[PDB]
Order: sequence, then C-alpha cells, then structure tokens
Amino acid sequence: GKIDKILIVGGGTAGWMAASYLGKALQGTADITLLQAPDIPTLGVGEATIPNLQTAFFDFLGIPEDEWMRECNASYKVAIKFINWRTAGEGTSEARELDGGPDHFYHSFGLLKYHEQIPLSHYWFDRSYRGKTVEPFDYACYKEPVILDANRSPRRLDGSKVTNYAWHFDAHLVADFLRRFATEKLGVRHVEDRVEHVQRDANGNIESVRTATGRVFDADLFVDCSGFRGLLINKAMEEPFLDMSDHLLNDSAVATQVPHDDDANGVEPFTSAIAMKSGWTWKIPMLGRFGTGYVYSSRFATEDEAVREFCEMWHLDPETQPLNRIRFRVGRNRRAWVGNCVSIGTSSCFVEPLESTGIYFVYAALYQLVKHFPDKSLNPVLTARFNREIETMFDDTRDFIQAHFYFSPRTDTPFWRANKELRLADGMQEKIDMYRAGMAINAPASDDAQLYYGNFEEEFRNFWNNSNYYCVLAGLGLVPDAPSPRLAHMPQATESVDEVFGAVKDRQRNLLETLPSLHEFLRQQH
Amino acid sequence: GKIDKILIVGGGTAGWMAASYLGKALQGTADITLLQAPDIPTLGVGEATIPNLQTAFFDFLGIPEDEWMRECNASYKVAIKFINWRTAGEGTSEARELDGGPDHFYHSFGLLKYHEQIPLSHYWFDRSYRGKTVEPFDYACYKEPVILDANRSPRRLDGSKVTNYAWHFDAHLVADFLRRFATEKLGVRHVEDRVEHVQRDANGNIESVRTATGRVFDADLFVDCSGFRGLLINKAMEEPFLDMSDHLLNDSAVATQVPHDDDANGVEPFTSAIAMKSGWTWKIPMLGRFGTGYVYSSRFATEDEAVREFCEMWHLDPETQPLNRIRFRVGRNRRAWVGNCVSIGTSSCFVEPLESTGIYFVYAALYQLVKHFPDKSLNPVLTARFNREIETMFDDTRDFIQAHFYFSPRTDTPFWRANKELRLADGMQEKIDMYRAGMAINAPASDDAQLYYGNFEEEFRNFWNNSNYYCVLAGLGLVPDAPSPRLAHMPQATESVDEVFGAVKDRQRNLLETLPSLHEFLRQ
Repeated sequence: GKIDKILIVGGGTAGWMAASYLGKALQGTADITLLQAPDIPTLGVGEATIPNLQTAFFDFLGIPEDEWMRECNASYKVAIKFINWRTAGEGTSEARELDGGPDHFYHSFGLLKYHEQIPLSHYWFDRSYRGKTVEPFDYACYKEPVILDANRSPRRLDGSKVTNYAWHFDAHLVADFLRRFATEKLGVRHVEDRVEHVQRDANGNIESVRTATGRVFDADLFVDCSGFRGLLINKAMEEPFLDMSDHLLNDSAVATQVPHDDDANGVEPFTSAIAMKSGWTWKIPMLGRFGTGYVYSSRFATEDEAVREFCEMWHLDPETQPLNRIRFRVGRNRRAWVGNCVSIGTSSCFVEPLESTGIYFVYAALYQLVKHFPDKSLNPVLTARFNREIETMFDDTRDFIQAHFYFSPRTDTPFWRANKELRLADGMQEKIDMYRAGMAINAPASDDAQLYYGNFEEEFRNFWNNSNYYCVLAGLGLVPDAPSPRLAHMPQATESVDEVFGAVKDRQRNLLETLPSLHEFLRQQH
Repeated sequence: GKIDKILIVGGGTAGWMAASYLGKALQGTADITLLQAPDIPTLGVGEATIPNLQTAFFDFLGIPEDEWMRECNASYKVAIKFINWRTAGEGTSEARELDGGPDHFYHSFGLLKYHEQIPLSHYWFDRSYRGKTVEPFDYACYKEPVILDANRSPRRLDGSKVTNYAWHFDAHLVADFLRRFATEKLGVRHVEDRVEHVQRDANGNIESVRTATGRVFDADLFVDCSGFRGLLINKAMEEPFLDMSDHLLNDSAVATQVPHDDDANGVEPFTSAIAMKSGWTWKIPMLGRFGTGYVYSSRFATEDEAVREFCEMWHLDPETQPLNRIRFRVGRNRRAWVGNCVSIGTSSCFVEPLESTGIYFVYAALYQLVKHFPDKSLNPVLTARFNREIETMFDDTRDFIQAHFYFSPRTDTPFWRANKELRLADGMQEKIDMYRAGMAINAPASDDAQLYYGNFEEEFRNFWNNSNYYCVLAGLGLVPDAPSPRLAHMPQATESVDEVFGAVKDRQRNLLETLPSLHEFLRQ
C-alpha cells in the first residue's frame, strides 16, 4: 500500500521546508507529523539564496513572492561579490587595489548570451588573449557589475524586473513562516518533544521513535531533519558520514548580526564573500542590518584567532559582541536515504555557504524525494536513484567550491598555500582540462532565462554551467591556454560579436542612469 | 596554427555529408578534398530518418526541406510500425491476430503529454493495471496510431503540419544531391581515385595518402568515411574495432527495391519493422517503390535461408530478383578519433537500422566534431571528449535496440530464444529497473516539441527519452511491476487525466476525418 504516515524529526529550516513541500505534494493522502525540541536559539546571521527558490519552492507551495518576503523582512540578491581573493593581506571589508581597480569580481545570475552558437565567454577570451581588450570577464559579458557597483535595485519603481535576482533573509523568520503555513494550511501535526529512542525492526527499517515524555511515533517513512547530529540517518541507521576535508579545509564559523543604517548608506543588492587570512567572510545585507560570518579552517586558525580577526574587521568588541561560534560537519552521508529513512538538510550534507546552496539543497532533495516517492514496499531502485541524484548535487558543489580556493593566486598565508596542495577530484580535473582547451563546461542547452530558472529538472541537470565556471575561474584569473580553435574558422562571427559587447555596454549605461537604488525600492514597498 | 586542409576518404552517404557539413562550417577557412573510388554500386534499398535531419543537418547547410525532398524523391515517415514481434510464426508481411486485433504497435515521433508534471504513460499504466482500460499504450497516448492506420498525411493539403515526421528516401540520391552541393557551392574538391598507401609519421599520425594513380595527398586532418573497411582508422592507424555481437545477434542483410502501385494502395507514412524467424525486415515506402531488407543473424540462418524467406515474404523470385547480400560489422571503434584521424559513418560504428539511426550517427558526429574542433596541435582533451560523446551515443542506441529483442515474448525459433540468453549492459539493466519501479526514464525536461527537435544539444543529451522507452517496452508487453507510487497521492490528477485521454481521442477522430491520404499529399 501507499505510505500513510510520515514523521519528520527536526524543526528549523529544513524541517519546516520538508513539512511544507511534503504537505503540499501529498496533500490529503498522508498524515504528517514533525517532532521539534527547543534548542538554544542563535543570532539570525543571514541566508543567501538562488532564484529558483521562488520557482521550485514557494510557487510549488502556492506562495507569492510578495507574501513571504514581507513576513520575512527580505532583501534582494543580484550576485555574489568576491572581494580580495587575488591579493595578499589581512582580512578587511575594503577591497584592495589590483591592476588599477578594486580587487573584486562578481558571480551574477545573468544569462551568458550565445553569438552564433558559442557563449560570449569564448569571444571575450579570444579578444583578451590577443590584447584587443583588458576588460575583466564579468564587466564585458554581463550588464550586472556596473549597476551593482552603484547599488541599483533589480526592479524599477513601477515593479518591472530588469535582472535575475534572489533573496537575503534571516532563516529563522522563514522557518517560522513555513511552520505557520504547514500547521495552519496543510494540517501538519507539530509535536514539541525530544527523541529518546529509535526502534528498528529486523530489516533495519525504523519502526518508531520514542520521545522523552514516553510517546511513541510510528510511521511508514521517516525524514531526518535533525541537522549535524543525524539522529536517525547516523545514530539510528548507522550510515557513515563522508568527511570531505581532503577537498574542503573550512569547517568552522564565527558569526553575528550588525545593525545598519540604510538611510545613510543604502543597501547592497549582493552577498559579499570577503577573502580572509584563513577562510572567508560572508556579508548578507538585510533590512536595517547585515548578517556576517567568518568561515575558517580550524586547521589554520584557533577559535580565538578567528574571533579576533572577524571582530577587528567589523570594529566590534570581541569581549561583548553577541557571537555564534559554530563547528560545521562538512561532507555528506555515504547514502542520503537508507531503508525508510531519508535525510534532508545538513543531516544529509553540508558545504560552507560560499555559493548560497544550503536552502537549495533542501528543496532540490525534496523535489527528488517526491520524484522518487516510494510506497510501503520501498522499491530499492527508487532509493538508489535518489541517492545518486543527491551524491552528484553535493559532489559537483563540493568541486566547484574547492576551485574557488585552489585557483586563488594567493600564497600569503599557510591556509592559501595549503589549498594549492590539495587534489581536485577526477571529475573536476576533467572540467578544468576542458576549460583550458577552450570548451564550454556544461553549456546551458538554452540561453533563455525563464526556461532555465523556471524549469527545475533542466536546472537541476545543468546546475553549474559554463557561465558559473567562467565567472569564478576567469574571476580568479584562470583562463584557457588558447582561444577556442573554432573561432579562427568563424571570421564573420568574430567581427559581428562587437555589437553584442556593445549591447551590453548600452544596457550597462542605460540601467545605471534609470534604475533607482535598492534602498529606494525597498522603502516604496515598506 | 588552424587546420588549413582536410582530406575526406570515401564518398558515399557519410563522405558527402561530411564534405557538406565541414565545407559549410569552415567555409573559406579550410581546403577540403574528398577521395572516392569507383565501386560496384548497390541497389537503393531505402533509408529512414528522424526529424532532426532537417533541423540539425539541412538547416545548418541552409537547404530548405522542399529543395532536397523533391530532388531525392523522398516520402514521409511518422513512425515505425512493429509487426509480429509478439506472435509465433513465419516471416509474413501481414500482421497475425493477437488478443482480438493485429499484432502491431507504433513507435511515433509524437510527444507524450505531461499531466501535473507526470508523463501520460504513467496514468495510462495505472489505469491499465487497475483494469480501467484494455487499450494499448500507443492508441491511448498518441493521436498518431489511428491516422497511421488509414495512411494519412502528416500535412494538410494547405501545408500545415499536424504531427512530427521524418523522411524515407534512397540514400544514393541524397548523396548525389550532397555531392553537387559540396562541389558546386562549397568548393570541395572531388578526386576519383583509390587509396594505395597511407604514410604515417613518428607520432603515428597520418602524414599522407598516396593513390593508385601515384597522387599524394597531405592534410592537417583526415576524415575516414571509407565504410566498414576503415582504411584510415582501423587499417592505417590500427585502432581496434569493438564487436558488440554479445548484445546484438544481427550481422547480415538481404535487401532489395520493390515496385509499388501507389494509385491502388496508397503510401504508408511509416517504416515497417517486420519480425522474422531469425531477425526482422524493414519496409521503407518511397515514391512508386519500397525499399526492403531482411536483417538477420548469420548464426541462426544461412544466406540461402534468409534469401528464400525474404523472397517468399514479398512474393519475389529468388533467381531473378536483384538482391544485395551484405555482411555488417556490428559495434564501434575503441576510439572514433585517433591522432589526426576522425572516423565518421560506418567506418566508426554500426548497428542495424531498427530505429533509423544511421544518418543520425553521421550528422550527430559531425556536430560533435565541429564542437570539439582542434587546431594543428590536436589538443588531446578535445579528442577524448569527442570520443566520449560518440561512445555514449552509440552504446545507448545499442542498448535500446537490444531491448527490442530481449523483451519480445517470442520463443518459437532458436533466434528469439537466444536473444533472451544475452545480458543487458549495466546501464540498460538500471533503466529497466527504473522502468519497472514506475519511473520515467530520461523524461524530456520539456513537454515542448520545437525546443526538443529544434535544439540539437538538447536532443543529443536526451536522445532516448521516456516516450521512446514506453513505446517499445509497453509495445512489446513489458510494463512496470505496479503503478507509480506518486499517483496514489494525486487523486485530483488521476481524476482530471480523463480529459487528456479524451483530447487525444478527439484529435484521433478529427484528423482521421479531415486529413488527406499521404498519397494525396505527395501527388501535390
């Protein structure tokens, strides 16, 4: 028979996302309960997202962007801005000078146009390599950088959208919002209780969960949203966790939230990823405040050193500033789903938030869970395919992230040097090989915005694509060995591409002149 | 420095396709010569194709469908009709009875509708498993079977397309067309001569090709289109061919062209794949003629037996009917491209034409070749990526075709029983497991037709998709173990699905009444 009963263990963000998505997907055909025990609450230190959060998650739920944004005090994200990844020095919020300008580059959500079937990146590098341009890749190929430099809104005062964007918010507010939504609109049962004992049967499946009050919860399917502890997937099911520290040295964070006077300084329409001596710091602007965290490697800095260098960066008192000290569990389970137990969220996998993938990993996995939905016979092929989708989503992100450090030119601290001594995974070395040979890496099948950020399957298959790779690699200074050989056979195309770079320049100038500041737009809403 | 000179060796279908495509892609920036020896030419036994022949090949060349179709006396293909794959007996052109009707099923180019993000196949099976319908998958889910039963045109008299379609033609005619195009409009040099000696250098790359007349041709890149011989890739470069007869028993054919009275019988808008005792037989309708070929396994039938059983099927006289007897090389090179030598066509790989992939393999490889186009330094990464794309293209097709034989329920001859004793490749076994578990296999990311058969990278990535698997597997009688578990959680979706089946029944009925016969349309 069908799954009748689902027990979600863990509240927080993944828990209530799971409750909401499953509540919606299976509405009226399964009874869902979430077990949540109270925890020491943390500061809201900020979460950055990607555009398909609206199209894959909130639209699936039937929640308009305006409804959730209002309740979560959200702001807009047009790009990640990478600061000081190429220059030596202390951890500072000001960009250093590099070749006549600030040491920054953007990874934005813009689409990279094709010209005559070839991505603009390849024409850019062709001209760069032959000294016909010295303009950075991101300024040449995307309208976004010029308007991000001026803190522009991604929407006009009349509401019309000029660029792809996503969101900055306090995760706690979003979890709250979803808890209200699941319990009130979807009849998800909320039980405040603490897991004391997980009972397994002779097949290794979870039979039930007994709580500290002595209540027993049985279900056909268990969803582990307990975070790093992995109370079901690791403690009960004994599934091993794969530590990825031969690829990823960062395992810790110190974080806080800082009041901000938006009236005096405006709001930045981007996340900042500020390179540090032994890691990097996020800055996630919200309304009246920003979230910030130094992600660092315990192998290269003590907790005290990280605290001191994070506080000094922001001119905060390390003795009195409210701080979150976090030790992460980096990596993934050998298998995300085992028996009748599916892990979702950090109980499944975690990588540092360098590319804003944390929330995405939750709803991407829920999408895959519903796609591979079992009945009570729990057909093993469903479980196996789900696992393969999760493993690829994680490993590809792990690789992509590793490359941000591996290809930094910095040699100034033990941390930056040690990153160059790690190996890239085989699959990543293959992409780098291709990239050096002038190939696109996972070119999107279409340069259409909507078809990509609006159709989840397409986006899941092609999650890190050529645009993403060139932003990061060319950003850091890794470029191909020579221009794509095809281009020498396309003289007309290399002439006419001039008008494509020109149309980018025009949009850059026109948007810079007509767009209001992000702050101007936010005040109008509120 | 860039590739300045290309030598194509061999000038049949693949050679002239290669000449046209490269001549177009590299126009004015590379000198191309084609070398072709006068061979005993074969009967035109017919070729069936898939819709992206227009969008990925002829469109690339800038040649309208009307131009080439008229010059190659082409006809229209809407589907492959599989006949007698489920019933015991002799090789006959007429479908036997099975469960109250003819033993046939269609594999159409039509698109399978999604309903509530789920392919129609899944709702069909759910209804079928629960005894709500006895209707075959193809008639439930596609408008095509009903209009194909009546030999309807895929275009109205006014020109409007009512369904996806491809083409039937004599390859010899298209190749001529392409020869005229490459030579007259793209400056490709045609040399009629035989290869006598291929000289290689110290790195093992081809330095030059010397001919029987003593002429010496050098190039930066060599394209082997020499067919099964592999004069360059296998013989000169010594790249091993990988035989794949552990997945595919068929290795031979007896083929001919049969005159056809279109005025009396009409023209079938489909290729027929007619199951035989020791293989299967294609029927490819053209204008006033059909191409036909018995594809068979030499391990199960002698050439004589095949000849007799093929001639008896079509009421031909074996003593006087012109026949081609072919022995195929089944499989692919270990690597399609080695050093400065790229194989394109049957010099590269071959599988029986059960799913009309032969021409597709040429332009698909040509597309990949241009995408991974080298300079004179022959970056090893471009070569390896190209090789990987060819392996996958080929192996996926090999697997899909094996499935046509492995899941046939026939046990009446040694040939049908021996197919069941082969192994499916690990990738294919995984797909079958997924299918049984109620999953879509390689569902199209989009429900949309144009975006699929009109964007090559999209179709290459997703070439055998869920629609194809269901057509063939459900056609043959392999269906999932139980309905997709999701559907029991979608009561509103399984209710509203009825008006989707209804809409198909409607289009069936409507087009059956309003469409001209294919005969009618061709005459125009």
